[PDB]
Amino acid sequence: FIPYKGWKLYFSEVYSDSSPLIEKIQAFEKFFTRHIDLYDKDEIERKGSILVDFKELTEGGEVTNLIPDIATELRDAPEKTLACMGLAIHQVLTKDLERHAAELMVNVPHIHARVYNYEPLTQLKNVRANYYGKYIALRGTVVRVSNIKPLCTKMAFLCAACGEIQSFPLPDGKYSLPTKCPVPVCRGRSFTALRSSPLTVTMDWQSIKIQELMSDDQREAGRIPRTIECELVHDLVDSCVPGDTVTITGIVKVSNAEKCMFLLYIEANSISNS
Amino acid sequence: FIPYKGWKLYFSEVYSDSSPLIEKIQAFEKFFTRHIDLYDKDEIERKGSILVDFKELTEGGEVTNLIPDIATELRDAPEKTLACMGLAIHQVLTKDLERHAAELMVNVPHIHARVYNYEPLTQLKNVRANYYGKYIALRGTVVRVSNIKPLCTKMAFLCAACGEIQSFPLPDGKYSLPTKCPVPVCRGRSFTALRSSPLTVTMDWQSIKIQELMSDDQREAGRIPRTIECELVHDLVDSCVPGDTVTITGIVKVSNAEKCMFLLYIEANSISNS
Amino acid sequence: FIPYKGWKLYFSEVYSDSSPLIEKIQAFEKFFTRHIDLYDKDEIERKGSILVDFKELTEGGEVTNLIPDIATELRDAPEKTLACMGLAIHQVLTKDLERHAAELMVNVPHIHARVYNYEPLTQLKNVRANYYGKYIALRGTVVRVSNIKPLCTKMAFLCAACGEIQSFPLPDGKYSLPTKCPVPVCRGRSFTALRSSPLTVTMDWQSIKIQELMSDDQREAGRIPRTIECELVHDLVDSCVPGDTVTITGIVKVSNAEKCMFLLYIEANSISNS
Amino acid sequence: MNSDQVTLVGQVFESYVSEYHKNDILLILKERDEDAHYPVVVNAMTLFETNMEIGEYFNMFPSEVLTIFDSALRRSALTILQSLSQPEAVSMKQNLHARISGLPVCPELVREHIPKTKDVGHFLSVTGTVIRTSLVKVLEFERDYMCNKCKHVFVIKADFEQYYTFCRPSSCPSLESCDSPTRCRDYQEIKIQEQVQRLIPRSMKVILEDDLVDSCKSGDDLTIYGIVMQRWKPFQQDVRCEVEIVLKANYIQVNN
Amino acid sequence: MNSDQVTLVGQVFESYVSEYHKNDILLILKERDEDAHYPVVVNAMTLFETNMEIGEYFNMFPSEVLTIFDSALRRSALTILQSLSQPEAVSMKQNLHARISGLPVCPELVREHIPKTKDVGHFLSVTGTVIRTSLVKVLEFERDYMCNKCKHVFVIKADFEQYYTFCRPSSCPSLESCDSPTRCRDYQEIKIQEQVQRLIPRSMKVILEDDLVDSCKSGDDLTIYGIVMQRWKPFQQDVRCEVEIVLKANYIQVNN
Amino acid sequence: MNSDQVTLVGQVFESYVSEYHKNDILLILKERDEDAHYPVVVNAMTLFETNMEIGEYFNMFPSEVLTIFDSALRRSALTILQSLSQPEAVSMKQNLHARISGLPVCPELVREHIPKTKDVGHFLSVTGTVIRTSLVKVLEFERDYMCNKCKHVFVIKADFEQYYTFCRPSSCPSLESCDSPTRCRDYQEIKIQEQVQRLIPRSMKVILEDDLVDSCKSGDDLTIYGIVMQRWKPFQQDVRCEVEIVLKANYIQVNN
Repeated sequence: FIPYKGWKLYFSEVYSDSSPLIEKIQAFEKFFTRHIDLYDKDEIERKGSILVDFKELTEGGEVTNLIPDIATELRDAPEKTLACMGLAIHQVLTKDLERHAAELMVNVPHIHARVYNYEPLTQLKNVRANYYGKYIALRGTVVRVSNIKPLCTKMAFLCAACGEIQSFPLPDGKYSLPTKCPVPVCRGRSFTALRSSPLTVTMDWQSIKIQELMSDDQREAGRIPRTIECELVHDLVDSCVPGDTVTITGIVKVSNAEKCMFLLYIEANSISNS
Repeated sequence: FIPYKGWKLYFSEVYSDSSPLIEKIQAFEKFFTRHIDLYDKDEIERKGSILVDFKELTEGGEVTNLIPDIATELRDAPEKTLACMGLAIHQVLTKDLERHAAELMVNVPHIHARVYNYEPLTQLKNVRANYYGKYIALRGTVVRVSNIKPLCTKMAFLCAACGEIQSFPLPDGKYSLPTKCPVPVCRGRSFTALRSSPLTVTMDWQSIKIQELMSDDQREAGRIPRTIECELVHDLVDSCVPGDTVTITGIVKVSNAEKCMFLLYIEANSISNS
Repeated sequence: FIPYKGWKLYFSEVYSDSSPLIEKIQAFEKFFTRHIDLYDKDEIERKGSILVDFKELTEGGEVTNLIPDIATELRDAPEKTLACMGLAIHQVLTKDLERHAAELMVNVPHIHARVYNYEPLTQLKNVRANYYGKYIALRGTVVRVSNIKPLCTKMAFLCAACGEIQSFPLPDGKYSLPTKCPVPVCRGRSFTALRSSPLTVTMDWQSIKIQELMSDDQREAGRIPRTIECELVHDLVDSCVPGDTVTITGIVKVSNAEKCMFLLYIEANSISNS
Repeated sequence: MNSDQVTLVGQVFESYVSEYHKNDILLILKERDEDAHYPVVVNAMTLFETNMEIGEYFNMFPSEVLTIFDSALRRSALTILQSLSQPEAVSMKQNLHARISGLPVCPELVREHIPKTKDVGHFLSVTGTVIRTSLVKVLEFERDYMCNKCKHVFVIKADFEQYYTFCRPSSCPSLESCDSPTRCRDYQEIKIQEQVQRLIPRSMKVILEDDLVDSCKSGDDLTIYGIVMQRWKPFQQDVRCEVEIVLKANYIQVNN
Repeated sequence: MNSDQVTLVGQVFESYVSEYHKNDILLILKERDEDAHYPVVVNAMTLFETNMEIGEYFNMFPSEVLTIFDSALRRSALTILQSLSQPEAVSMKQNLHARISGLPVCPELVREHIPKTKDVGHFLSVTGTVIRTSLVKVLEFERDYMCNKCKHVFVIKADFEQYYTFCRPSSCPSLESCDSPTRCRDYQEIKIQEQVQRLIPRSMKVILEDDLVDSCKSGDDLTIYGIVMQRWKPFQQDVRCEVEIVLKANYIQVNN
Repeated sequence: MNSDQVTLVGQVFESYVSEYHKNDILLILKERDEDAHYPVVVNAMTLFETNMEIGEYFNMFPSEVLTIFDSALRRSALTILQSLSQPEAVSMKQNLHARISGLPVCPELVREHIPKTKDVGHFLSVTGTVIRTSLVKVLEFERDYMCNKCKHVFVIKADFEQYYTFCRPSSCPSLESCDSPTRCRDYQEIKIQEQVQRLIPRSMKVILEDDLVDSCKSGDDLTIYGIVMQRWKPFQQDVRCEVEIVLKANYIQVNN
């Protein structure tokens, strides 16, 4: 009965018509519906990427007309605002494909969102404590391109007693256990691995090191500029070579096990070039 | 009542007149009895070594007259055919010494068997999987003579409750436990070490590395010839110096703990020189 | 009721008027009482050190008049004879301060004893087994001065049920547990650490390496002279620089964990210079 | 798969090998030794041209086709042995193998670049040179361990996806409710680096096995027709699991 | 301490800061961002001259004075915010700090040598150069862990004397008999070597924290006004326990 | 051994040492210190030609003879002390030792090569040079541990064949059914390499002990008269046990 078929792949929560995300869902879906006839269907169909320009959102369209809290919501909430755009894109593409098929089924895959051209440039030497889980932007060069190695995000588990195996959404590549199995009824446990079924999904990975430019503040002290890492996730990779001039926008998260001793790295969300 | 007094030192099995090894036993004992007056008694008495020539066995004597399956039995069965010759030598030497003493007691020690001059030369680059536990022959040089270090093969154990200690035949220098004790009666266990009693026996050891000759197949590729190890056990050692031309015949066994990852080495049984 | 207030800081034993140490206590206290008006009160008040000369004790005063066994008792007993002098100094200083205050309270701290100028020079190359826990004297140079790092000797523990925490005298910096708590009554345990209360006391530390002089025995063999370590404990430190000519007198103890494999080092008790 | 599909594939394979592969089978039969190893080379384009259904059944599950072709080869061996006129200088071998070669020139099957993660379970063809070379070593395959608390023996096998480790079974497949090394192979490890002429390139850890061992020279051009599979690692608590991409070889060439 | 003493310290601190520190407070208030950090510099000689009781209460327990002065600063900020005439270009900050400077020239407070072990819990002032420098890293302070078997949440903190480790609580402070990471800071590690001009010297491992991070250049003269504390190590059975002497900074200077 | 044999060996030893060794005993007695160490040198050829039974009883069990000779030396010391005329400049020592020298020139006792494995428990005489040298260290011998659940104390000793480790006893030798460090020695480790003049040679790890410590110079010719024994290692499951051949010295010479 859910209009959005790809609910399971997107937000993992029991469907209830009470969340405030719904209004943003209609806002984004209307904005995409009006501006829909300018995208090559094959490119999005193969590689999920909608290169939405932030200036268009800033232009005072329905995005701000329906809800005015867009910049604050984007900065404070990293994922709730970001994934709604992907949900809207998936829904509108599914509806268009269904209409086209009906005029003359549909299993469109995961599509990521890409919000670039972010104006306030929060350059380095100012990201220490406060900027944790806040969408920011940088500018620098690349010097330490590394090799590719896959990782898994949705590897499956075995089931106890009867069948009904599951594909528990394991978070950020850290092994855990499903102490509860929803299933129909009865006890959980079922702690066993089944790393052969097609339920397990994998994707690429990389790592980039950025050295920030000379900019200003020509201090005589020979302190080399600070460096912060990056992590490309999917549909990226081989997009940079040693020595460039790139602009990176992404969430700021905190690593572990460099023991409450951590560092700071940035999970990329869009890259440019020059 | 056993005619062969050294049964315990040789084959470890309850004496029953049903095994087919008996026929080979009298065949070997008759062959040795006929050809007995050509060996210096002192040399065999001190160092156990009977340098039996395979050509004499091939000459169609009683060895093949009584049983024709000698080559196939020797190749397929490494130990059953080999140790029967030692049994025959021990029995005939004991009988001769007893007769000599009676005309005018006997505790002759272990005597090894030595079968050399093996015709089919199964040179290297062809021993990969199949030749496991099969008597073969090689030809090569020696480059990596090592140092001597003893090892134990029949170290004794302690006994529980009453006495009757035992000298369990521990296999190929790998520590084990006698979960059962035959003794007269009652429970086993008795898991304790007694590494001081004269029941424990030790012998020498070594290790040799062989690089096979140029032979043929003058390939342009600079792949160095394959090398296979050797292990001299007893009454050998200091028989080779770096750089020789030696012929080695012995059983092919599989090592462990170079985890089902093993290599191949040869337990020597006879050496020659030039 | 104890005349000696600092009994707890000194000898740790239930006060009973039966030990033979009492007579030595009066002997030392009388000797110090006669010869008391030659010491600067402030120096002893701040840094506990009584530079007693052994020649004065040898001069046949009351020290030998009351008890003639002084040298043998000092050599055989390292601590019982040594700490009695400190107890006498503490008692006489407390009595003098009390009398001065009454004429016109008192919390004098720990004062160490210092017995120097020891005549029998038991030089090196002769301390192997017998000289264990015997007061001796040496002579040599210093080459390996090290850095300072504190250690704790009387760190406190937590208490069970009710209060009454304790300051168990942990021996020579080796962690242990007070399986018994004297307290008023009831069970012990209370195995918990409280390393913040002012009950815990810490002192300095160091380490010195001595190479013995050329002396004699001009052997042609190029064996370097033997070296023995030293350990300065308190109120010392920064008293030596690389390359000196010093005389050290102290107890000989046996180290551990260089597993019954130990070495020999000397816990210093007095240092001189030249 | 369906029951009839594997059978039909079997008859197609046996018919093809009987019609156009008599000579190699005859030479393989007329050889010494009993159980060493013996491969057969079969072309592809002619086979896929003869029937239009073998290609569809093949190029989505490169797993069952090889075993079915091996069974067809064994059945052909039995048939030719039964219908033989000179049973004196002949010997029967129970160790046969398949080797596919001659794939089409489709752009998605002649890839000159290493797949990243979207080619798992596919049949590919990579080209490159050789950098490293390991040593010849021997594995243990299957144990047939002692039967405990029941009667019928077990034939459990190893697992390639867990670095050849053995999992202890507890649920016996017995009909009732009851439930509780004379085998060897070969091995090697070779690394292939992409050529720069047709382009820094990365490398693959190609795993060789069985008769293919000792067939590569350091510094030569290769062309491998192998399947792509994944190798896991034992899991540690609250860490990042590690994976890798390897290429189990099914043929080889020394084209230069 | 007595109940009235901390209060009196509070009033004297707030009176002094309100009487001679309106300008810096005004500039701190008129700044962007809400919760980064904001320090205030206060002199010592004038404050100790104004009242003869603050110095005695200060230079024996240099722990509570800083917290009380911080509370006084917060109260002053509240008072100024309440009594404000232009509430448009202003912002409220809940993260303030104290920073004492300008100690007397007493010989026991301007020590040019590292204390051995007799200065623990005292306020000192050392001078030296810089040798090493660690990397900027982030700690976790307080957890507010999930409430088990009871209701009221717990606010347990960390321990500086145990290398920032957490002790598992079992005795709940609950009135009854029942008993069972959005927080971050900054960190650094600097080493100071004594100057040879005013004298081999040894070195101290000065620990920096909070806003003071990234304020030192390798090879410069400093003058730190910090407290001295001890850092322990986990105990092993029948060994020699290890300790060390560190210096938690409370101010810094770039005098050269 | 038989009860009378050890006694007879004792009388033979004490008679010989009293008849030809009064002077060295007198000098040993007239020395300072009480319990340091004091050896006695006794020749072999004269003792063996004096009686034809001591040699047979000696050269198959070189363990009891040394202890019996030590007891005979102690008894001789007691007798000389009792029959003394000047009991003023004398001191009694309870630590005496034996030292055999002057073996025959039989080919099987003057071996110039290291025995491989057929000489265990024999008295030999090897020659060689010195390569390495360890440091002087002190062992712990016997513990006399606290008596638990019973009364009579225990005097358990150490084991040389287990790298000087202690085994926990559980079966008390008590008559009933009930069953539950001021000691020091010396140590050293020296390595002897066979000379090439009388011949690559291998090396033996000669173990020195007690008074013999600090009696060797690196690069000098030695001639040791010691027993050969074996040193084991703690057992690990399903591995190859390790052994070694050492030579416990009983005398030494600086012949050059």
